[PDB]
Amino acid sequence: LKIDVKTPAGKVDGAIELPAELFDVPANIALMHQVVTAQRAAARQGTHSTKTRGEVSGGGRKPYRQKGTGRARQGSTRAPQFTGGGVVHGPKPRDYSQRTPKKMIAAALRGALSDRARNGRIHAITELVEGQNPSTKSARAFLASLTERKQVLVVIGRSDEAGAKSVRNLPGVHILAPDQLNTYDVLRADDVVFSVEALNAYIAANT
Amino acid sequence: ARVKRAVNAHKKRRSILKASRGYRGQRSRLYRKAKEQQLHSLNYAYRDRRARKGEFRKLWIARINAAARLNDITYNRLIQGLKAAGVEVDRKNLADIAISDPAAFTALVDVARAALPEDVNA
Amino acid sequence: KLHDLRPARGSKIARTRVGRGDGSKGKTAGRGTKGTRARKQVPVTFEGGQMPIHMRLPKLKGFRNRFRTEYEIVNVGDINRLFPQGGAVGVDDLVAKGAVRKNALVKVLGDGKLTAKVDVSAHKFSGSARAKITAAGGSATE
Amino acid sequence: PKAKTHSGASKRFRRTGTGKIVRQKANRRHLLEHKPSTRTRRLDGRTVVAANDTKRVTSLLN
RNA sequence: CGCGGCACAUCCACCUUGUGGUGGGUGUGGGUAGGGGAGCGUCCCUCAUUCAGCGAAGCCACCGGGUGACCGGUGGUGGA
RNA sequence: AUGCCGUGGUGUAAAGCGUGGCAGUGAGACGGCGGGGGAUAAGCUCCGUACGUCGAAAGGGAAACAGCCCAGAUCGCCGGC
RNA sequence: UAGACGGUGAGAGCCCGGUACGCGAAAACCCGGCACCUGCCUAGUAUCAAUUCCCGAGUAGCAGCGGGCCCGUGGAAUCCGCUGUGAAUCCGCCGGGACCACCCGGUAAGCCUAAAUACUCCUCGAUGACCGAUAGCGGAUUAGUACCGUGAGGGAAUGGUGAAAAGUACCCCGGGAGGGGAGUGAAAGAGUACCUGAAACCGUGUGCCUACAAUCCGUCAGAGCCUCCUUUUCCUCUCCGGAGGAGGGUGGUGAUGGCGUGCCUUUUGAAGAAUGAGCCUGCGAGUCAGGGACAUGUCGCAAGGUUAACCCGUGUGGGGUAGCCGCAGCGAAAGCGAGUCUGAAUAGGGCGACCCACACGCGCAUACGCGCGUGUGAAUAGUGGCGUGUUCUGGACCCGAA
Repeated sequence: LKIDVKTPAGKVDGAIELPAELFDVPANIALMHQVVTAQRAAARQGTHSTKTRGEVSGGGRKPYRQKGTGRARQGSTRAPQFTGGGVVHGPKPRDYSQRTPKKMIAAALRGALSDRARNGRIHAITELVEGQNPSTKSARAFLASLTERKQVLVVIGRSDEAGAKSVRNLPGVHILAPDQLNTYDVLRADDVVFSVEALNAYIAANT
Repeated sequence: ARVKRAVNAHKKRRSILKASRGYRGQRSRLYRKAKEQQLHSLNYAYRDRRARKGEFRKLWIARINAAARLNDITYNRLIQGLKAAGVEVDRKNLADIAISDPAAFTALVDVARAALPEDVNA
Repeated sequence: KLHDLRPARGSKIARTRVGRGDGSKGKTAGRGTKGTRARKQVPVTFEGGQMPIHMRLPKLKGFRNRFRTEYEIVNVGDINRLFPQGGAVGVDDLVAKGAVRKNALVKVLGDGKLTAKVDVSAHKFSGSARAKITAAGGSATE
Repeated sequence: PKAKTHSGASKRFRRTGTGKIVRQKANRRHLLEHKPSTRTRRLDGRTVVAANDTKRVTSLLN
């Protein structure tokens, strides 16, 4: 509710109290389930194509007449049951996205983050740079010296000087801007790291 | 997502065939012909175990009758007498006694004869 | 986390796959016949050949006025509980409270004892609404 | 892509403010000399749909 | 009828006493079309975890297990 | 005579009613009992029974036997009546 | 600022080609900029009397026959086309759903007009809860080929050695192919016909039954042998083994008895002499889009709910209030409202509002409740998404006609 981490290459600074949105929420696993599966549904490209009768070349001829041949009533040379035939009830290239209520999305997100606050997994850091240029090595020492976990979510913002360059090439580390803070990354990652600006922007947008 | 439905089917094929072993001709070689036989065989086992129980009663009765006739008494009056005596002894072990100890069978016959009343009137 | 994330109990009903053996649903599966229903769906309209109810019954009498300006209906009891202090009632205020459809003309019903002495800046009041408004001590407008 | 309402049903049935549908009776448009006022009063008015076809009618309207 | 093992309703006394379950009683359990309920299994994505060239998959034989769909172990072939 | 409607008790486990969801059936057969059609006919056809069985019911019996007699299989038992 | 993929003898950040990122175009092309060149104007703007002309002609409009617009000649406007006739230039003409007076609007029969929108032969870079050789385009391999057809047209099958060919030197049988021995090789149980190598099928060796005996070719009883094996008489050879055997128990075989009329479909009804299947492997038949509809279960909210298109951005999140359903319904409609309609009125009737174990103020009542308000804390609901079942239009469970 009211805790702050240390500062890189320093001592301690900040001390920002977290609002109720990140603590007083009874997160519901069914809600988070539905929202997460919506995200996985959106992640699909829907490229699963096939070929049905009519796209298969030819097949309009009706060989093997119905008298004096002793063969089955063929009727077409590209029917499903034939080698090289069409696919019946195939995976047509669907294009979909499980549209959900915005209140469900927000409630699930603040629920997950509030659970992280309950377990002390929020590391609202201040920055990560050697002044202006990136240093992945120093990023490794910082993140692996304060968090000591595999999967980490990093929220910086629109700062590309030492934002999504120092944290890159760190297996398990993903990065995003506050506006795109989804839930799947939050549930996958444990020690969720925020910048001061990440907290100000998130809180301001979310009252 | 093509799944290649071979494996799942093979579990059935190899199970049914390894159980069907010993059947003659196109019974222990062909899945679809073996399958028929397992249905008929197991329906047969289902009724045959029960019939077996009845059959064993028939055999036991025949043997008891044979020994009883050797002691000059019928099965009818033998069982009637044993019931009057309260000798709740099954036909399995009674038929066993007929072989293991014929003298004990004779003793049971004397008990039944004594227990029987007098005649066929009531 | 995701490995502890579960669906709600009672939801996620399994899809009853139809043509997958006799123990699952059946060979004919619902369509346990040989007639039309087995092969295709008969239109719900068709009764059999006799005149369906759609032609058997007479045509609904009358017509529909194209120039019918429908008014939204405001419950004076809702006014009573919504604005217990009165003061002033605007249409923008009522829709701001969500008591009536946006961008529409309104009418006032009298079903409910009105105690709030408040003038209503709106349209088309009923005679009983005037009875209740003047009972409270207000004034009707249009 | 989008449902259709049977136009005859929309022109013959009238839904009420609740879960009820009524049918206009009008077997009185051809010959009205032999029919008594008793019979024409039985036909006059509007009658709720009998419960023996509402599961069909509601799908016909919707 | 008797003696044991499964199951479905109802009931008795309980544990989170209509969510969900424990001990016990009674009755019930042939069944196609058809309704409903509860499950096994092949493949695939993801998360946690993990055996794995000191030998996986697939396949074969054997021995075992589950009320069933089916599952495991051992040994051999093979080599990711 | 049976049978039907209703009523007051006794008895009964779910059988009933209403409102909804989803289907099947919409070709029946035989026997017994009342009929009619027919020839005082038929393993003929058409009717009724809250009469049954098969259909959808294995088993025992009728030598063999879907419809007749007895009887409604949860599973096991080298136990009985 | 490189943990994207792939390759290399097996699963590689650090071995390699590469990626991140930064450089990089003589010449040509495209784009953009600059100069030249090209090209327009010695004003009609403003106030005014309103004598005169003009504002697109065989056109408009009319009539007839047709088309099409929700509009099926119908009361049938607007628009287009054909055929005859045939006006006017501002006090004008046409339209505003037959039509007419009034009113608002714009001035036809002449031309041009990029963006927003649609599409992908082809060429880039990337993706994939897409396929892995009977799938994917028909075509991974001499593929629109071989081949069929007068021809238009129709239209196949064949993938995999091993890390490296290191493709078995040499010898021996044999005419050769082929095989064996040697040898390379981790392995030939990877030899060009080859990764893994199932089944049908063929065949051999061997344990067991069978030539006086009928039965969906089984099941249950069930002797005797075979094989595995415990205890044991016993061999005393015992620091070994257990030989052969009684008895007991697995895995085979099975003498002989009992019982017993293939499977599926369709049928009032089947073992079938009703149909169908030669066998094995593989392929294959109730699925999906939609802010669809109905019902139901769970999950968000709570008289509200919810956003579609669309904008920003990097994963699909944040915004977007136009709209929808609900909220008050009745009536042909006007209309009015808890009433409303028919109706002279409704006394009645169609439709919808309002359920107490009960107190306080109040009329009635022996007791029990009718009614106006606050609660003794009295009775209640829709909307959206994901699922399930059904249903509608979509090839609609699949295959099949003439």
